[PDB]
Amino acid sequence: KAKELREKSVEELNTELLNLLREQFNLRMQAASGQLQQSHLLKQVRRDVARVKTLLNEKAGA
Amino acid sequence: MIREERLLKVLRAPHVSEKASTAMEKSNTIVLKVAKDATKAEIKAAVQKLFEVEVEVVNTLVVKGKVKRHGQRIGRRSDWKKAYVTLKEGQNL
Amino acid sequence: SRVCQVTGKRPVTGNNRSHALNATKRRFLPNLHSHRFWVESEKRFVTLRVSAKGMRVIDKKGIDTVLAELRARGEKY
Amino acid sequence: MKRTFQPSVLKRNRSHGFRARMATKNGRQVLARRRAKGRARLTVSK
Amino acid sequence: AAKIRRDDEVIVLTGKDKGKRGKVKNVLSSGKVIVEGINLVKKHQKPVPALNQPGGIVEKEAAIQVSNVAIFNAATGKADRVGFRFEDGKKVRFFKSNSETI
RNA sequence: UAAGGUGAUAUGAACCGUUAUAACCGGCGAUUUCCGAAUGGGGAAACCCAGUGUGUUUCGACACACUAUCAUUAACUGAAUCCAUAGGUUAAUGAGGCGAACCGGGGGAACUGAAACAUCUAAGUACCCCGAGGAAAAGAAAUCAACCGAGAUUCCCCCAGUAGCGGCGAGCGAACGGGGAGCAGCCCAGAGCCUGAAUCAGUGUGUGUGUUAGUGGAAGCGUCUGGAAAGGCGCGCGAUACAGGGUGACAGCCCCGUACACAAAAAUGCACAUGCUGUGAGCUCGAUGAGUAGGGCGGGACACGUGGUAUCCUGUCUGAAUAUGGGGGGACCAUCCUCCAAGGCUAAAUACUCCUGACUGACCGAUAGUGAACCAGUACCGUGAGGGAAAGGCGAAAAGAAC
RNA sequence: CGAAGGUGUGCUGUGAGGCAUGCUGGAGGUAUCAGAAGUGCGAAUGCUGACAUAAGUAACGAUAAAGCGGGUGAAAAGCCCGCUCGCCGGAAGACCAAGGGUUCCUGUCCAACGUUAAUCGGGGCAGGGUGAGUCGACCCCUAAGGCGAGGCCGAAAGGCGU
Ligand SMILES: [Mg+2]
Ligand SMILES: [Mg+2]
Ligand SMILES: [Mg+2]
Ligand SMILES: [Mg+2]
Ligand SMILES: [Mg+2]
Ligand SMILES: [Mg+2]
Ligand SMILES: [Mg+2]
Ligand SMILES: [Mg+2]
Ligand SMILES: [Mg+2]
Ligand SMILES: [Mg+2]
Ligand SMILES: [Mg+2]
Ligand SMILES: [Mg+2]
Ligand SMILES: [Mg+2]
Ligand SMILES: [Mg+2]
Ligand SMILES: [Mg+2]
Ligand SMILES: [Mg+2]
Ligand SMILES: [Mg+2]
Ligand SMILES: [Mg+2]
Ligand SMILES: [Mg+2]
Ligand SMILES: [Mg+2]
Ligand SMILES: [Mg+2]
Ligand SMILES: [Mg+2]
Ligand SMILES: [Mg+2]
Ligand SMILES: [Mg+2]
Ligand SMILES: [Mg+2]
Ligand SMILES: [Mg+2]
Ligand SMILES: [Mg+2]
Ligand SMILES: [Mg+2]
Ligand SMILES: [Mg+2]
Ligand SMILES: [Mg+2]
Ligand SMILES: [Mg+2]
Ligand SMILES: [Mg+2]
Ligand SMILES: [Mg+2]
Ligand SMILES: [Mg+2]
Ligand SMILES: [Mg+2]
Ligand SMILES: [Mg+2]
Ligand SMILES: [Mg+2]
Ligand SMILES: [Mg+2]
Ligand SMILES: [Mg+2]
Ligand SMILES: [Mg+2]
Ligand SMILES: [Mg+2]
Repeated sequence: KAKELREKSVEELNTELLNLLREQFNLRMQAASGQLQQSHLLKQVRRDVARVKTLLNEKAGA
Repeated sequence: MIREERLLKVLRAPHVSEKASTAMEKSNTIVLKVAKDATKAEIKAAVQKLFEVEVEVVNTLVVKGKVKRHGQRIGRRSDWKKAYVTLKEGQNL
Repeated sequence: SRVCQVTGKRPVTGNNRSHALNATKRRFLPNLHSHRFWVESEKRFVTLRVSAKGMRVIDKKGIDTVLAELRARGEKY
Repeated sequence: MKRTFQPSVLKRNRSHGFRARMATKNGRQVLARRRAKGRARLTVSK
Repeated sequence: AAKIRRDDEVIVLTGKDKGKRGKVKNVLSSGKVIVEGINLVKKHQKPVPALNQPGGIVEKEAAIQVSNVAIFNAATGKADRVGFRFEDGKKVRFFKSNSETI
């Protein structure tokens, strides 16, 4: 990501971000009920949402 | 009132125990761990949108984290918000 | 505070020297009086916390000059 | 018999609290020495 | 600038297994190296009921100090020393003996 | 910069990465809840409650931004009272608070010393308060000297425990002059002529250089004892490197280093070069700091305790001369010498160490050395200000003892 | 092929001491001559730590009071169950506020803690448990009192107050 995300328009980033949070909620909901085997996914989604929001902030006020 | 980014961050995990069971099987109430900052309205909203079910009423309570001693030094578990979400008679999940 | 708006005369410390030369700390307060002065140029009366020396300064320099200094100090009147 | 310490949290905070120390210059001088000594709790807080 | 790397043929200079040759299994932060078939230990591994796991005297390669191994110059059949240089736009290693790249 | 990684106790899990978005290191950005100057109002810190303005495939409530005080400036507005001034509102810019020592100022003890004690000492110390900077303060003679002369200030060594001061007691204690570190001079008190000409600060660019990551970095083998070799023995080799550390016992040649040789995309310190906004150079003719100098009174400061006591500061009362003039030369007068007060600025030598890097010690080695080698300003004590510990070592390797 | 330290021995010096050596230990010590001192301990009701003594002595915290059968357990006067007995009953019962902060409940464990045993516990460990329009707080309102734009006053710090 980061280069692949830098491309996409603001309207697009915000859409992807909604899916990221929707995924984050489900993955929380998985491990929560004791069903998530792939622990490392929680970290991934979280660190990706960060990139999105860093890119959104660099696009909006620059 | 609400937003999608917030409704997603609000619900955190479901809470299991013999009371969270009898609550479910005898009164159609789902016991949940919600964000400490989550209002009763924000839980109704999130449980209706993210779980697609009809919420009757939400009752909330804040649980105090237990303190454990390790000799001279102590530790304190985090404080959390428990949410009793009753649902209208058409039970699902 | 016991301060002359004109000269800047303030209380000083010294000693009460007895006949047996014993010294006990004391203050030497200035001769302060609040006095209304006539500003022809401003068509108003200005009250100033001034020393008796201060008055003699206003009598020489001229009220208009002395107030000019007060503006230059930021010291409102 | 009745001992010297009779607790009242309203009183405790209204007397030794952070806000209390913060009010006076000498109370501000207290917080200073505690921070300088490296105190864990500067005042009895929540 | 790491003289000994993963899956290198080395040769022991110090300790019980001095002279033995081996392939570098794993390298650790500690400045130590687990080398295949060197410095082995007969561990009395305790049983774990959460696997229902039996206990057993297990033999495993225990880490030797990276200063106790030298790089093996297969061509000279001798222990050697690594030196760095820039062949092209990339840094390389070479045997201090034959001045030849690895 | 890399072949290994996802901080520690602390494994395990699930994974990431190996020739270049794994990780790690450095520059610059993004984010940065709540409390705290804390600043929308309140408050028992980490909470409670608003106003205005915006947003609502829901335009309820929630989300978001703004809203403290003071100072200067600006715009509008505006009384007693006609003008005016006060007041009122908004906006812009600045301040606030924290913090080692050094520094300048405002206040200012006592215990003690005098073998008692009051003058005197301690001491302008301790402490409280205010303000500021990489230093601060001081600073270009109304200064000394002595009829020869010197030439701002700060600082060092002498002069000298001398001259003096002193219930002439206890004590306090200079200067002149000499040897040094360092050296630097200027502006206003106003007008014209020439005009932006010397200096300096803010700032863009460039170079040189320094900081914030880094790169390369020589030369060993046999044998003996031994669990193990760096130790014994034998023979080689490097050294602008034999500083130091680690490695299974003591290593120049196993590792990290060390001498030496290099390095920055970016941020920045300091210099010059250069551009620019602002400041003003040179010359002629002037001008030359007044409630001031001096004095009475009460104090304070000078090594100098009122003394025969100059010099300085001023609480109080008073008060000149104006270069044919005035200050000083330790009561005072005369002569002579010297200087020009009542306006300001100024680098260096000097003081310091919360902090960053390098190196060092006839300093300590766990009752020592920091209170603290260790999760210590902790545990614990106390209403609180505050007080305040004990506590290091298996082994080369956990092979931490299967059965 | 065994350093320092530890502990025996022997020889030696007038002595402080010195030397050698057995055992322990397991990496360090340092002649000689110089140089420098945190340089020698029995006392200071010395400081710190350790361990004696009295002594297996005094006590075991209200004189309301116990007895038995059964149980669990390695073990039972104390725990559980049962039947008796006794004590409080304007309290020794029930409920609040202040204060405490998980002590509540379940499982499990017994080193230490409990003045004894402990299977039991307010003890260890783990898990669970506190649900409000109408009960309390927040909120509106004020009291004593506090703070207080401007303000008045005060060497500074500050004091007072619209
Ligand atoms: Mg509730
Ligand atoms: Mg970075
Ligand atoms: Mg606020
Ligand atoms: Mg406030
Ligand atoms: Mg309010
Ligand atoms: Mg009018
Ligand atoms: Mg400040
Ligand atoms: Mg005396
Ligand atoms: Mg500063
Ligand atoms: Mg200065
Ligand atoms: Mg002359
Ligand atoms: Mg002196
Ligand atoms: Mg001289
Ligand atoms: Mg010179
Ligand atoms: Mg090398
Ligand atoms: Mg050894
Ligand atoms: Mg003059
Ligand atoms: Mg006389
Ligand atoms: Mg004079
Ligand atoms: Mg002058
Ligand atoms: Mg340092
Ligand atoms: Mg210590
Ligand atoms: Mg020891
Ligand atoms: Mg020694
Ligand atoms: Mg010896
Ligand atoms: Mg000697
Ligand atoms: Mg002794
Ligand atoms: Mg004795
Ligand atoms: Mg007995
Ligand atoms: Mg007896
Ligand atoms: Mg007896
Ligand atoms: Mg008895
Ligand atoms: Mg009893
Ligand atoms: Mg027993
Ligand atoms: Mg507990
Ligand atoms: Mg219980
Ligand atoms: Mg017991
Ligand atoms: Mg318990
Ligand atoms: Mg309800
Ligand atoms: Mg005020
Ligand atoms: Mg007040």
